[PDB]
Amino acid sequence: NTQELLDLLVKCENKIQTRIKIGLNSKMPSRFPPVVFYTPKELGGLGMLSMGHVLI
Amino acid sequence: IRDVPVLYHITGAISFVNEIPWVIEPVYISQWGSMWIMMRREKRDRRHFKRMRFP
Amino acid sequence: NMLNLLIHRKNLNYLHLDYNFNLKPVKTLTTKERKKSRFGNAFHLCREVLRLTKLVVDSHVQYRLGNVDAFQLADGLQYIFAHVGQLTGMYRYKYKLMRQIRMCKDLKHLI
Amino acid sequence: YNFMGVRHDPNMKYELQLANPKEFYHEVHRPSHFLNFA
Amino acid sequence: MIEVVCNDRLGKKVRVKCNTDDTIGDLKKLIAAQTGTRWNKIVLKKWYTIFKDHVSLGDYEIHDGMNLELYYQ
Amino acid sequence: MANRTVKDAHSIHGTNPQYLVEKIIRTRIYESKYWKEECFGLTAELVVDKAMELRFVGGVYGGNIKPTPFLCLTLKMLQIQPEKDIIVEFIKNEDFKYVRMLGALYMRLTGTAIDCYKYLEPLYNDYRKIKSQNRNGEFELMHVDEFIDELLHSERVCDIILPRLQKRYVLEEAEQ
Amino acid sequence: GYYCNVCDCVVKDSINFLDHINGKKHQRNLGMSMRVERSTLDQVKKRFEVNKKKME
Amino acid sequence: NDEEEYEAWKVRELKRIKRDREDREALEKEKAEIERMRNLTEEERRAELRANGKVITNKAVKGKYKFLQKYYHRGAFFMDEDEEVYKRDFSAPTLEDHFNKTILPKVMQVKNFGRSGRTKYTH
Amino acid sequence: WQIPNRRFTLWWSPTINRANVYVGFQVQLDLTGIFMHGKIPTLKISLIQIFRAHLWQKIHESIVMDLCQVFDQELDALEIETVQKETIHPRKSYKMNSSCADILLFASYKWNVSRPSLLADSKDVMDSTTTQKYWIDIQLRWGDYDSHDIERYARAKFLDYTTDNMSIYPSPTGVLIAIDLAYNLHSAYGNWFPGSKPLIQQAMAKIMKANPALYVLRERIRKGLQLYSGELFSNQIIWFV
RNA sequence: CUCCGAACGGUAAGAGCCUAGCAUGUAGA
Repeated sequence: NTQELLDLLVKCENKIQTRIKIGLNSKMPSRFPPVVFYTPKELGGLGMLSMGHVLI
Repeated sequence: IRDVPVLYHITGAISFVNEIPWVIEPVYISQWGSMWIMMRREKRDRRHFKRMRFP
Repeated sequence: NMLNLLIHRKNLNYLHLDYNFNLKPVKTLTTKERKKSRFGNAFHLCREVLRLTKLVVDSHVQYRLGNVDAFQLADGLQYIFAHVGQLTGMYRYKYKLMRQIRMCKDLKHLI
Repeated sequence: YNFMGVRHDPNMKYELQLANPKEFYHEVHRPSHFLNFA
Repeated sequence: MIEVVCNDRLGKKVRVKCNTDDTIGDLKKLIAAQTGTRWNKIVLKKWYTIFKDHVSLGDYEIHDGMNLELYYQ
Repeated sequence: MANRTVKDAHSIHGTNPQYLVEKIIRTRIYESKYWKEECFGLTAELVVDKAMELRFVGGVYGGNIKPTPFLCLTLKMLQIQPEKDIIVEFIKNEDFKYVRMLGALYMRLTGTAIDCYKYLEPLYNDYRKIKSQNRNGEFELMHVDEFIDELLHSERVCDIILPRLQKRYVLEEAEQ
Repeated sequence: GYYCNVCDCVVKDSINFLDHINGKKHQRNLGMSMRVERSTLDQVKKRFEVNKKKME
Repeated sequence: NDEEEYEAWKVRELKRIKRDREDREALEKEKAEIERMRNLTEEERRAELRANGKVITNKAVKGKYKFLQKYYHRGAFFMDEDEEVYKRDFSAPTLEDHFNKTILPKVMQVKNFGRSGRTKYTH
Repeated sequence: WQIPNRRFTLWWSPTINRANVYVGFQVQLDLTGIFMHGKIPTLKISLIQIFRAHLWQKIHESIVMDLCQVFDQELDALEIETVQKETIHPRKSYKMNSSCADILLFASYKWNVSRPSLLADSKDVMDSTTTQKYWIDIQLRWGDYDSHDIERYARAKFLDYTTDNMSIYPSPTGVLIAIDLAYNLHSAYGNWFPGSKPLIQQAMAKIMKANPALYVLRERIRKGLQLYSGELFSNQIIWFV
């Protein structure tokens, strides 16, 4: 219920996703497709616990 | 069309137009406004479905 | 003549500048050839400014030739400003030209 | 029907009769070999 | 409609939205409207594979955001 | 070889003599089998034999733009730059329609507008048909009169740019 | 591929062999690249006469 | 087809003569149309004579950007040919406009470390 | 079950390698060819180490000879002539433009060529020219998450390379069998022949299973992703009875 | 509701052979 805290975590989760992307490539993808970031661990993905809206 | 001065080097690889254009007050006002009135009433008259080419 | 002299003066026979002030590659070859090509923000900016210039001048040329009248030079100067936004010489050169373009589009909206 | 494999189907129905069958290399058994004439 | 980008190796990058059943011919006509050259003088490829004009987009499987090669014959 | 065929003979109207067509079309025509066979050796009678050999009208075809033999003969004639008498004899020869079309294209390309009109005025009376190649490479049927009227009109043909001087009324008011 | 017996070199393409023909030291012994036009009239006259004679 | 060939040649020559005469008469007709428009604006009818419509080459089919649909311009480089590919009503979501952009937390213009612009077109 | 970044890279390389996900793409890597849209540097070195040697060219050759041997199992019944395994360029499968077909089919006498058709539909149309030849042209293509429709890609590539000049080909007909090694699919869609659809259907089945090239590829991928479950001349050894 | 972005960070690494568009304008005897 603290809206500034809700907004800070959203941009930071996108920031960590950006750091993973700029690690994966070097040229800052136009749209890193959201599956291989936000998908679950045991089925061979990165398992971000994403506390922010992002449409697939 | 009128004309202009021109300053050409003998190399002729450049030609600046030397006449720093020097119109008058109400003269240029009434000129471009005359074009405004004739332009609007020109659109009033013709059905002129035309423009220039892109290139 | 000026920019084509610069282009052929850099020992690069791969590109042929359009006389309507474009630039297009010829052989569909780049990578190594592109790596001595894709450069010179000054050349792209100067080609842009001359492109807007030559669009204006050739517009008045075909005006005083064959379809000048009153429609062509007026509408062409107007869409030449709106196309200084949309067609030619875009923001790839310098920063603030988007601000002058947006002021141009707004002035067009008023008029 | 070895020389004409396109007319053979597993779901095709056919009747039988009491007569002697022709050879494999017979002219009635191979219409494609006799029709190759330009 | 799908948006494509036709960036070149000389600062020539254009963005055009076109529909799905549309062919490469009308798409080259729309690029010609965009970047100020003739439509028959546009050759757009995928690194040595030249996209022929008559075949539609869904056969080449071009999707929204994909980059082409813009060249001139 | 491919640079220039004449050391110092003449010049073009407003460009280089070897650069009358576009540079992309010149680079595409610089690599071909018939173009290499012509650049290995080319004379006036050899150009006449090459014009009498092939009867086709067209430019580049397909995605991989390859030049037509008529375009290769036109490029070799523009590079070699023959005299006006040989071009007038090729335009006046009605035996070979392809050689007459090549001479008409050479006279409309490098010639003056008055000479182009004086050479295209007998060209409008030729009702003989000729083979034409489309942009996709398919063969198309056309006539010599339609190609002469297209060459006497504004430049809309592929790999060709030859503007006129004025209208017919303005040219008639200026001279004959 | 292509073979040049004058230079005894192996050309991998046709343009390499056609180039090795003339435009090289072999051409320098063959008269280099110099070729002129043949007259004006007589070449076109005899060419049109021979072409019309061989045609019909 | 010598007779048909001569007939077609005569047809083409007649068409060319008609085209030249039509260019001359088209200059004359531009003059006459200017004169007729002037006379009509003078004494045709006070808001009682239109005799025309709103003839425009390219269709003006438009829509409405949902919340932040980009100003996708069609490009003013070819507008007189009146081709069918142009009239297609570009008011659709291209890549990112498919979303609603209303349920989002506060606002998301562009998350690419480049929001130098600061506006929403409200003031 | 620098190392683990590479495993993530390959196990999602089919979604992390695409023009849509990197806008300005043009590269063909090497050997067969990979749409490496970027640097994607770890994925690049790994995919070269995945396609270890001349393995792709061998895959094309093994698929071609297997299709020929499957045809050599009904050639007489299909009224062919003989094995028309054509000659090709040395590195010929490493290109993306042309298709000079490996397996022509010199028919015995006047086969009847059908229309353009896909190898899934049944409403064939055998009402056309009486072709002396249909050609079999292989094409292999590493797909993506937005290139994974081999059938549409195949109909496109066949009608394109047929229509354009661009290329030599066989006579009048080249039925282009094409299998996408990424999503293991099978496709051919153009001028089908007289009655060859059942042949090519069972052929694509018998080729996709068990062909030693495809097995070597699947095993190389599994062990990389680490996720387990003239008689005097040499090389001419024969027998003399 | 109409604020439209451009480039670098990106294509390897070389082996033997083959072909090209250019540039200077000299004192000397």
